[PDB]
Amino acid sequence: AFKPPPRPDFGTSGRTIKLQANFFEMDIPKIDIYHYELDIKPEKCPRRVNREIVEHMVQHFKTQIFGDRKPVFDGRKNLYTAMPLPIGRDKVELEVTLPIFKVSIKWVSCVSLQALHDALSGRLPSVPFETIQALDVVMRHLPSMRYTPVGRSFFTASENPLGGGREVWFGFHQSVRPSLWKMMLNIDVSATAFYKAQPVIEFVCEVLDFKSIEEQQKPLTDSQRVKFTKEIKGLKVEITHCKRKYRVCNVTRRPASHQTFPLQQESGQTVECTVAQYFKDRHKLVLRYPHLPCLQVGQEQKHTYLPLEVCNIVAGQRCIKKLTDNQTSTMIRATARSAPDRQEEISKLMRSADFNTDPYVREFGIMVKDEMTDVTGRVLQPPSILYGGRNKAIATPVQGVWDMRNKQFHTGIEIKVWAIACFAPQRQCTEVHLKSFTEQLRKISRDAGMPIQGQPCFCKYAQGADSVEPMFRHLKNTYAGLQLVVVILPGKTPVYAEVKRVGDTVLGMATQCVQMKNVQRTTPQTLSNLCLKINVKLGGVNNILLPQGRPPVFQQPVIFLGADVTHPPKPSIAAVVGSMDAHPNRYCATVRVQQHRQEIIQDLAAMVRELLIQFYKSTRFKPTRIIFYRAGVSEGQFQQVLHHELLAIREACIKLEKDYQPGITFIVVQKRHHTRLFCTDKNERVGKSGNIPAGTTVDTKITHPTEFDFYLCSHAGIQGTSRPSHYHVLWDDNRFSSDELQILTYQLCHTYVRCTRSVSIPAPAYYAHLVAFRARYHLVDDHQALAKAVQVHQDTLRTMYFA
RNA sequence: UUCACAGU
RNA sequence: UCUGUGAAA
Repeated sequence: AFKPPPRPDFGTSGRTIKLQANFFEMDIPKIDIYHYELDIKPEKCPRRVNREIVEHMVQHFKTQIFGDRKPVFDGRKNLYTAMPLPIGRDKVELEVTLPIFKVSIKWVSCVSLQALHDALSGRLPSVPFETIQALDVVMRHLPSMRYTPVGRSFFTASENPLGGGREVWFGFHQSVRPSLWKMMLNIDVSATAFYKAQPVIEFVCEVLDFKSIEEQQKPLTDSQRVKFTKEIKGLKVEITHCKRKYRVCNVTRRPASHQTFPLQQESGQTVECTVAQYFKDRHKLVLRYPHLPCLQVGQEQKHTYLPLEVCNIVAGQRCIKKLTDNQTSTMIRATARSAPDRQEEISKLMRSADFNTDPYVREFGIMVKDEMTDVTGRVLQPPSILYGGRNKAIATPVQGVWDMRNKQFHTGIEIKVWAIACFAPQRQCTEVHLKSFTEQLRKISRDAGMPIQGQPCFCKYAQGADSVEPMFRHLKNTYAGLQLVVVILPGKTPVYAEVKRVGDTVLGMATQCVQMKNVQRTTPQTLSNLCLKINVKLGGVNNILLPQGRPPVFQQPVIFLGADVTHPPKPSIAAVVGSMDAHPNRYCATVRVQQHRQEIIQDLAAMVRELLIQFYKSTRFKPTRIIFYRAGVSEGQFQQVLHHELLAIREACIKLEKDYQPGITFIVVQKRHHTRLFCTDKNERVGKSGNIPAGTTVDTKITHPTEFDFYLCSHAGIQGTSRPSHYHVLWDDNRFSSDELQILTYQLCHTYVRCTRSVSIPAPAYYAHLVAFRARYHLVDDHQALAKAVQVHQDTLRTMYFA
């Protein structure tokens, strides 16, 4: 429970496919970096001014200390140098005057790049983290000051108007990653909304829709002024009549020709003076547009007013405000390019890159290749999908997609008793709408092998979440064992949360919500997917993996776990699900409420205990193996999460029986990264987005130099560029081969019951996500109060309500 | 709240 | 959480 296993071997399954990865080979020396800690006071100033302070500190004491060395800075306390500094362990104290700060700097440690080279080779088993971090600081130093940092991406002005004084800025993500033999620089592109570096007058011309400012010869109306105010308030501006930056707190009601302030004269006496007057006398600036209001800057009652024609919107402030759908449309154009388009963008960026010409990068003897890394991937064979009925039809996924035509559920549920609760206006969702929807739904359901062989025994209109529980209870007594309540919803509303709370937690009634728009106008696809959900919620089995096509791990009892934690931007929600049959199709769910933004699953031992117990209840077997798919953890959390959670799983096992120790395979699933894969050959591109084919597997060249990880793109890219899921094996008692684990994961991506498609992550993980989200919906109304708020009814525990 | 994918 | 695309020829 300490060190992740080494890669057992390399996969050879599937067919080869030529790929390009947005990893760029790095040339890294074997010298020793010197790591110093900086303690600068005052310590609460922003990062970029820290970088300015450090920079001036460096170029000031050149004769004395730093000399020819160009140190890099992470923006906080960490400094790195290629050559040693005239330093000891003792903190040396300096003072730097910025156009005054104390700067304490001491020697921390030597960072060996030789040991890193060893880690890339077969010399060392582990990759030293502070080497990677140091390298990252080296590569990020200059672009942190030259560009505008958003998150860990660097953004800049294009060469892209958005309207409303807003524009698209283009940026790139950059990160140093360890790979086999060589270090890699992962680069991706992105775009976001910024405010233009234009004069405030141009800004009002764009916000108030003026071609020329001469359009408004008269003062602004209250409406105009209010819109402009709510658009510019909070934004920083800079003056052009001296320089100084100000933050706008309000816009004056009065125009500059009438807005007054208490002018403090040389005598010490105050006299009320208009802004226009002051700018005419003091700055000899006759305002060309005195009929416009002023920007109130500074704070509160300091009466600092700036006329519009002397202010510019400062560059580098991203627009977080929601945008117009036109602006959002062009935004979509920019941010979600097709795979070849993104490929070409990255390629262009790196063919015109600044890394090799960066003085700080060259100081540490680093070089970066211009071309993407050529990688050979493997497209895995998709599993066949077995259905039921008399035909027992078998579907073959083509490009990660199949359908239900001429196919019936492996185990369809006969729906005898069901009701309809319409929370939409009757005059808007009429009776004939409900009737037509009903007969069409019955047609589709009968075709799918889930026969709704009768009209609803109940069908009423309603309004108010407060009406949900009294009705549902009424439905629970009036009608002997209904199976389903279909609830029609008029868009986003609290009654959905209430319906799920009442149905799942307090009564144990299966409920299926349908939005109003999908009742008025229905499509066979929508009805079919709806039937997938309904059949699953009633205990049915939509389909199974072809038994003979399963990997040999299924020759012995095995449980598949999925785990996820969702956090508030207010407790965190942990969810763990587990397989309950050998197909594997049906899953049981457990969920806990826990500490605010705690990523470690606190009550994992108990949850796993419950799941194992339920597994034995369902299969009459104890699992010989436990496959644990953990979602949403970063590498920085790997050791902690692995430690506590693997100990928790083993704890559950040993607290169930004395000598019961099944093999545990701990696998982290991550969809949030910047790895992009492209088809080298144009004829391998799939669809209009031109993405790699579903089942594309990569476990070479860009993966970890020693540990057991791989990329799997199991889904078909519909729009933009696909995001291949990454899998990192933190533990493996079962000694999986790469092929078997990759194939297993891929097949598990075909067991997701809400669609006849291969999804991006294995069904366990996805289900865990769904469970956590549902729990979030259960908490809409004390720690243990919240705990029993997410605890489902007894008649729900053995169900797949989260579907 | 038919669903998946993709952006933030 | 929102936003977008997709389930013509």
